[PDB]
Amino acid sequence: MSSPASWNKEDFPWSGKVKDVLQNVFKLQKFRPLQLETINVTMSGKEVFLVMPTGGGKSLCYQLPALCSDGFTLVICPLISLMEDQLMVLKQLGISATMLNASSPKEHVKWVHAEMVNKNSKLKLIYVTPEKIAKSKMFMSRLEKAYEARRFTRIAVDEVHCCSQWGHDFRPDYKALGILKRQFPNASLIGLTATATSHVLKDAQKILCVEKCFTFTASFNRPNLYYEVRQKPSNTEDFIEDIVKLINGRYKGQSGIIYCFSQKDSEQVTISLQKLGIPAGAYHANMEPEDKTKVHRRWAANEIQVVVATVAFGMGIDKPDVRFVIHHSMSKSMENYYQESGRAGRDDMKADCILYYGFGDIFRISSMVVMENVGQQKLYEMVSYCQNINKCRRVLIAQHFDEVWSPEACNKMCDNCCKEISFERKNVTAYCRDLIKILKQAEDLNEKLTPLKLIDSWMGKGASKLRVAGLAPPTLPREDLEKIIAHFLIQQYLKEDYSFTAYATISYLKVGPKANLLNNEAHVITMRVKK
Amino acid sequence: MSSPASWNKEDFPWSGKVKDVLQNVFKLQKFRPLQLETINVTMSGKEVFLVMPTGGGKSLCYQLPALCSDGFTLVICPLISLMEDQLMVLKQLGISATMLNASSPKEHVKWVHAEMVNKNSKLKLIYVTPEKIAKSKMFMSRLEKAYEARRFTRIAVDEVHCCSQWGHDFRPDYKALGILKRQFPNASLIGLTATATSHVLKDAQKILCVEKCFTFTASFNRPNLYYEVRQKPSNTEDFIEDIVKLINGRYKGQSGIIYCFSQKDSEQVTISLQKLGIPAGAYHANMEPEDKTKVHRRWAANEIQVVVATVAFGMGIDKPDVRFVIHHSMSKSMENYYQESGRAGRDDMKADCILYYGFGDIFRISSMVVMENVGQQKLYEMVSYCQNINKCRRVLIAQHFDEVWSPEACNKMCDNCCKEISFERKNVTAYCRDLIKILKQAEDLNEKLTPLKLIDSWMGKGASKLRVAGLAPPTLPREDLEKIIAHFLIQQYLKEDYSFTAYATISYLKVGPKANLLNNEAHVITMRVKK
DNA sequence: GGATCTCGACGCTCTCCC
DNA sequence: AGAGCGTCGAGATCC
Ligand SMILES: Nc1ncnc2c1ncn2[C@@H]1O[C@H](COP(=O)(O)OP(=O)(O)O)[C@@H](O)[C@H]1O
Ligand SMILES: Nc1ncnc2c1ncn2[C@@H]1O[C@H](COP(=O)(O)OP(=O)(O)O)[C@@H](O)[C@H]1O
Ligand SMILES: [K+]
Ligand SMILES: [K+]
Ligand SMILES: [K+]
Ligand SMILES: [K+]
Ligand SMILES: [K+]
Ligand SMILES: [K+]
Ligand SMILES: [K+]
Ligand SMILES: [Mg+2]
Ligand SMILES: [Mg+2]
Ligand SMILES: [Zn+2]
Ligand SMILES: [Zn+2]
Repeated sequence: MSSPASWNKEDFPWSGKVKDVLQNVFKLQKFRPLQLETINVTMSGKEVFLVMPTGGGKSLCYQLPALCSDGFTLVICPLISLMEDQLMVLKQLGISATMLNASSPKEHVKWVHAEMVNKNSKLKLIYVTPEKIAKSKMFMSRLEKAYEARRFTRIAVDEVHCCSQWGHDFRPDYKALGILKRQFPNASLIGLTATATSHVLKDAQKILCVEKCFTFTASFNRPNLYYEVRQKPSNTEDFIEDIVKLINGRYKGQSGIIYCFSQKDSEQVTISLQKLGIPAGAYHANMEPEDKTKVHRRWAANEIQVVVATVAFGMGIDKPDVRFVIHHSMSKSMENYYQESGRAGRDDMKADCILYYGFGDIFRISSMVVMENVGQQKLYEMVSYCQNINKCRRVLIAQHFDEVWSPEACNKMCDNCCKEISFERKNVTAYCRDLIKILKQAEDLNEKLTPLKLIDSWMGKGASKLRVAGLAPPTLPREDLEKIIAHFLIQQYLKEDYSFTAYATISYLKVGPKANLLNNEAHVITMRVKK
Repeated sequence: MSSPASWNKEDFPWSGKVKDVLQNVFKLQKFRPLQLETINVTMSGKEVFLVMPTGGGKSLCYQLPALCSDGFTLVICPLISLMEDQLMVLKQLGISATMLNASSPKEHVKWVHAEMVNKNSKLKLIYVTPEKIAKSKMFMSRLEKAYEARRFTRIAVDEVHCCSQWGHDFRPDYKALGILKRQFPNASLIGLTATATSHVLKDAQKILCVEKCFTFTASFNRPNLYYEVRQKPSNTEDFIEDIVKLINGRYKGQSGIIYCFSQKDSEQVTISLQKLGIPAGAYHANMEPEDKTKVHRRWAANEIQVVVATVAFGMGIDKPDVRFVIHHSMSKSMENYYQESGRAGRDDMKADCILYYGFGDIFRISSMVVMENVGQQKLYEMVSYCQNINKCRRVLIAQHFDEVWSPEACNKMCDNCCKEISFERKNVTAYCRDLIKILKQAEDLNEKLTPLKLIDSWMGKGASKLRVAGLAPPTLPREDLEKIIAHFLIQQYLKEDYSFTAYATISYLKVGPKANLLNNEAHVITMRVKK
């Protein structure tokens, strides 16, 4: 909500030191957007909140000032693997930093305690969990004693959106960080986040007891990324063959990421690509630091070409020259797909974001997110993105980023913008009636229909007992019928029915709520068909 | 082959009449190469043999002299279809000509007989079968009467290669044709042919008793023709879709020819092209004269865009502005492909020769040509042409016309010459060992394998009984495997085994004779692939 | 008559998250 | 336990 352009100077007393720590210590060349302004706000002793996408370079905005200020910097991070992620790079660069989780032994805990009060303990960044602030009586004590000794000067809050309710990813410990700025007022506070709306940001400002605060948000639009949606072949081996052909065609030798829904799927793709001559490796977030360094250094040294990652996992893979991100299966939500695909083309040059749309993936993910009360809705948003053939994909993604998406032209940088066929709207009402006929007949016979059984009964296949008498199967291929059934699902003419078995959660199809709209013979249902 | 440059007039006693008949009677502008010289040797009262490709314009070389001399010219034609074709061309032009076969009615025979001795008879060309000469005494008597009356002066023997028992199909009746030059020595004889085969050319000089005569042959190389080979999709509808796409992309509005292997194939192809918006028309040599005129007037007036014909013996389509000849299936032989594709670009301008190579076409045609003792070898030459991706197609075709093909540079007039692909010899011996393992096991389980069954067992598909225990299916697509199997068949590492059923001939695959060449470890089977 | 493609019925496999 | 997949037998179509 603030204008960072006024802070994009280098004439501050600290700008020389900042530039060198960036070039000779951090081994970087020039600042990414909003980094210099955020750093300049922090070095001036003011609080600042930075909203910036994952993989953008948010961490530097507090790591570099910690090396330009005196003493140490406290970093509130909620999860331990994420900490170790930062710590690896931190003292791989030669920056003495440390960690405090619940499970650290007494040796290290007392060493850290003595180092906070030490005068040239070379330590510059202490990462701690919010429980260490909320539920540790005297961690606060020597925090205050280091403050009085001018050693405690900066606070960095990761995932600041976790402070506010009417928000998601709420960690309750985040209430108690309001003590920090209350007890440490001269210490400058910086909060960083990638998923935050201003309505939540202001609540977090109130919660942290930071009223006057700058708010910089980055342009989430990445014009160098090309968004594309491709059909997912039902055969897994044909799918891997198509992936290998695409990689060898467009991205021969270029580094890339392949996102899979499951860990089994990612291991699966790693070995399959390896057998077909594409050097690949797997990466896991709940990983040992060392094998993280292993997969990372094999990727950087181009020893392997493609990194196979899991959806809610990646969280630390960071390569500037990622030329393509292939989604082996669609993501749980549109925001998740944005943050996942966006890790590509961090060098601001052209990169491709390919997504493979599979009919069965819809119901796998739907069956997986049943416990999330909004999982199905966000998944249907993703499915509607995959089904859309006319709108520019950048606009579709922008629909979920109203506050952080600059209204910029796509410049023919997505498959729909380049697709030079205009479309026409087919009346699909007959197909909906036929599907409802099938579903009601299966309901009468006490039979539950999986999407596959519904499709087969529609095509005159599957169990003869489940077929409606005299229903002529449509003249369209399986894929088109799948898109039609998906469309009916989104418009809620059909609805999902989850059944919980001892082994897994199965998703059947049932007549939807809006189906009664068909009682109107004048009711028309329209779809947009390729030419 | 004689030197025709000395016969390149314009100063002969008949050159005025020749030019007048060419421009005012035949409505032509300029002589095609070797037309002038041949007509001149004929008008000087000498015998001549003309070798010119199908569609070159050979008929004029005997039609024009008959219109400059007095009386009529006898034309020996083996088949009735070519007779009706020439009768069309002559009757439209207002040139009175007639034909007399065994199946001609009584009064028509009487009419021709009375017309021969008639002095004021407007008849200029009498087409007859060699049986009319061999097995008709009354016809020979009328020929004698006309010869002595100075009305019969010229003899034209079409498809003269039929005299020889070495050329393409030999007619026994043609053996008797040697009586003509024996009974009418002052009558000038011209023999026409498209298959040069100079052994055959010395023959039927022997048979016709014309051994001392001029023999002109044309340059078979057509530099304006671009030779290309494309892949035939296994699905027939994708096949027709590709044909429509090619025509609408490259050849909007241009006249074209589509050669099909089977009659029903050509019919189907017309109907499917019409359904897709390409005005098409079918043509068969054994057609009524009226509908042949129908199809030709629809083609000339651009009322139909493409003409689909089956590869029979007797395709007189003969249109000057044929911009593309697409072979829906490969041809039985290389010479056949040349003669068929050569109908393109008769105006000496650029024209395309598209060839659709299908794996199953090999075995249709091999099953069809089992009685021709050399049919399989020539079909394999065709297959070797289709498989070749490096050598210039012009050189490959010219290898079969060594005496009549001038060694001229292609100048990027074929698909392989224009592509700038570097090539690499891949070792494929392991694939041959695997295939031989499969076929040998199928012999062990005492079963015969069709090409489809062998390729399926190679890919781990089809009947489990026919699968090799430990054979891993190759990582290449099915079509690449079709390419490998075709290469092994051509090189005789595999062989065909025909089985005769009550309604068709099946083609199975068995271990080939050269397979034993693998006893040596140093034996390598290389295949040239893109790099 | 045999290959080739469908249908259908029976046995078998597997059970998708971070 | 249920859904889905692979495999084989029986029927239909074609030459
Ligand atoms: N100014 C910059 N120039 C070049 N690379 C940068 C810059 N800032 C950050 N990076 C790189 O981006 C990668 C990911 O940044 P990170 O700090 O993880 O951002 P976030 O915390 O938003 O995920 C890091 O490996 C870092 O080396
Ligand atoms: N000199 C020429 N100029 C223009 N067209 C010609 C010439 N000679 C022949 N043609 C045309 O070529 C077509 C086919 O020739 P044709 O006599 O059938 O040769 P062939 O007997 O070798 O098939 C004829 O329709 C004719 O009109
Ligand atoms: K300022
Ligand atoms: K692209
Ligand atoms: K061309
Ligand atoms: K040549
Ligand atoms: K095949
Ligand atoms: K066959
Ligand atoms: K079926
Ligand atoms: Mg981040
Ligand atoms: Mg001819
Ligand atoms: Zn766009
Ligand atoms: Zn060439």
